[PDB]
Amino acid sequence: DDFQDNSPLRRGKPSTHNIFGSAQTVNTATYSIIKAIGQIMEFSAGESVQEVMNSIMILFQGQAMDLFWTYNGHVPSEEEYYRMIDQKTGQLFSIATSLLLNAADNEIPRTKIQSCLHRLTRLLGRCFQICDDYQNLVEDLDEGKWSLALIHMIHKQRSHMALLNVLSTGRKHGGMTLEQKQFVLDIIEEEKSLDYTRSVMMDLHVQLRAEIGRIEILLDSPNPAMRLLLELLR
Amino acid sequence: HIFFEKAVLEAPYDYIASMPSKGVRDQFIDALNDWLRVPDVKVGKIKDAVRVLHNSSLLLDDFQDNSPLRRGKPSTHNIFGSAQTVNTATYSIIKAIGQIMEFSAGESVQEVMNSIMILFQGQAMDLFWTYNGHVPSEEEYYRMIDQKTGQLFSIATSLLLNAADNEIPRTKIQSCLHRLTRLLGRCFQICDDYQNLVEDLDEGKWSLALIHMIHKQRSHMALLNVLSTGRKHGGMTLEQKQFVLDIIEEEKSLDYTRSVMMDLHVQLRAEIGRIEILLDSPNPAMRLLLELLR
Amino acid sequence: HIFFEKAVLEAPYDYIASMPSKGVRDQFIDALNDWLRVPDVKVGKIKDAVRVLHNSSLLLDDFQDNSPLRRGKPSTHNIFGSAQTVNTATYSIIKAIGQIMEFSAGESVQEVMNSIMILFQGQAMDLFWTYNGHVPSEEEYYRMIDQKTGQLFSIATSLLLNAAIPRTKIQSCLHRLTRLLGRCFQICDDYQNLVDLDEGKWSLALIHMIHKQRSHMALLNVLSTGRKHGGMTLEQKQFVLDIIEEEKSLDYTRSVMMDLHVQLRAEIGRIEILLDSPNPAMRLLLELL
Repeated sequence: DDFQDNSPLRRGKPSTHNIFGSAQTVNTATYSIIKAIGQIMEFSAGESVQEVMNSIMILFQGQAMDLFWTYNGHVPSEEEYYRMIDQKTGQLFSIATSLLLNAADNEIPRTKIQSCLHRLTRLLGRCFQICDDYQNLVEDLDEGKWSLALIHMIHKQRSHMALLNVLSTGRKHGGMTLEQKQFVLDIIEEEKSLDYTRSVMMDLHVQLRAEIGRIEILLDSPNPAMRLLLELLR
Repeated sequence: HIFFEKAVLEAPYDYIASMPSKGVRDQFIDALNDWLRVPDVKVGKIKDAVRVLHNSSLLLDDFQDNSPLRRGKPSTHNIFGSAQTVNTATYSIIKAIGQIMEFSAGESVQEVMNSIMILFQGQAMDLFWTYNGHVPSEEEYYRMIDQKTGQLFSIATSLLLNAADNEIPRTKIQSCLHRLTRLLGRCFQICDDYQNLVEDLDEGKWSLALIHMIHKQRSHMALLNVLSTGRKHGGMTLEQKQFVLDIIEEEKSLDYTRSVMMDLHVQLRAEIGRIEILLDSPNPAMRLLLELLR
Repeated sequence: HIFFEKAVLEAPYDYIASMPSKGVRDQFIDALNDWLRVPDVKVGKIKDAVRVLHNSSLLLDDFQDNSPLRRGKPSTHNIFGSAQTVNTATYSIIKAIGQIMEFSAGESVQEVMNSIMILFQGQAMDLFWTYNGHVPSEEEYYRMIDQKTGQLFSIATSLLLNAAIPRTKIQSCLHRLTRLLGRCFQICDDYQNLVDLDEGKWSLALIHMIHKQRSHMALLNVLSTGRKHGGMTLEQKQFVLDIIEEEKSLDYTRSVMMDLHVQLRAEIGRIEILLDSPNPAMRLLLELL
């Protein structure tokens, strides 16, 4: 990712692209994925592990959509964006859940809990991206990508034209500016766009709390560990 | 000295005033005259008014659509500089509005101002697509083409038809004439595209072939992805341009625009034949005019 | 549908409207109604028409000198491209004409049309003397300023006498005040910008240094041997600096402003005695400076 979405310094270390060269990092990454498939296969093959490889092939369809929009400039929808994020981030949590169940108690039914667990994973995976947005928009990503704020305004008739033409200057010139980004940041704060994502976050929490309570009655005990992860969002 | 002031402003417009345009608008006007039969005193100024608008739009295009040369001689942009050419074009239009108001004032000319404002809505769509990359539809392309070229012929007919020389009740003649005018303007664009693709204008514009092909599942992805590199680099390459030209020759693109051209001809001739039976005599000018459009 | 195609034409014009306009032409017109006393239903209309003309002119101007940032926000050149800005500026001026061609006025079509063509002559010259570096003279600078700035107020006044009880023995004594007021602004507006590279930014405090007969010929050649070989030298950067400071050209501009006033306060008085009605408004325009 830090090669396809050419990025600068990240968290104190330079991007792996500039150190070992572009051609070398690609080959090292493709090798490690195949190594991981072999470990996964090893531990178990009964119960059909043709659904743990069939669920990795999708993680590459997801990123392909994103690199086509950022390239060909096609504006996203709102429902279409939810699918793109589901394929890319949520599927990794789904793998972890789909392997634990395959060998847990060998006694529990689980028949009526398979669908329930997948419902929990989806909402948590979707949440972690929309919440991550708030930290990026308090910039440096206006070079092609599509946050939730930007998708809300370009669908609101007012000021839709202005921003669409501004971002177009970017992909033609390779980077927006240091001043125009202040213009784009100033538009967002006026129509209260950074307040429409906030009104969605407070909604998704009520869903997760309800979901666990539905699991908390299906032969289960408290989880002061699960309920301690959501507490770290003020 | 006023002789100097009036000649530094008008200097650029004189550079394309004398170029051999070889236009057809003049030939088109003298052919309707066989029907309308208006006094010669008029038929002079109208050519001298519709010509001002055409040359003015030309100055504004060879700047918007950045080109280095047009034919032989250099572009008006490179000679007089960018800043002057815009002001010279903007001023020249104001003369044309006055030269029209000069005589036509009875029949409510507010329908000759409502027919100029649209010629700028048309190019605004064009400069919005080529810039923001939005792919066109099929109906949107035909609608845009009417706004830009065909509306200029619309001015010509509405000024010719102001002289009801003791005849022409126009009760049955208003609508019928307009469809004849519309079809020829639409034709005079697509026909240029077929001669143009027998390249060098892949810097942004949207021909009929590209809009027809990107709606056929084969190579739909390929063509879309190649064009995006262009507006990012400002011109494709000498190599990448060969790829699109060979796709055209394989998916049989140069044969579907031909199959649309022959459709409008049979329709317009039917319209002229319907005009030739409505208390009128032969018009060997129109029936010889169609051959001068390739 | 159609609303889409309509909002691309009017996108740049609606963007320059949101700027913080200075707002002087909209008070000077309100002051003349004391004498003429035209109906309100027209005063609002005439103001709207003159407003679009000035905003449509400037869009061409701020582009005729490529500047990424004019004031606060980015320049229209760097948001909607360049081809879009020109093709919407052109549409706007034509639209203003059509609003004058209606009930606004019936017979004086040539009157308002001619005062629009002139506005472009005074602007073609500005572009010419900039493109060829041929610095102007004071005798022609006053021509340009009256042909480019005053030719806006003139239209505002010639339409206000077409609605309004006096007679035609007044209009000859109103155009004088306009051209004086129009000229005085450009010099004062330029003054505020003052209180190096050239690239066509004239003013009264700059055309006076190249013609001060003391050191005239010596200066006229410091500029050359330059722009086509390099920006400047290392002692010339101080040379051009200290030469202008000596005679303090900046105070000769002060003197010229003090003369229009003593003529101005006597120009309202002439009409002030023609029509037996005071003017508590023309006196308040002077609070601008």
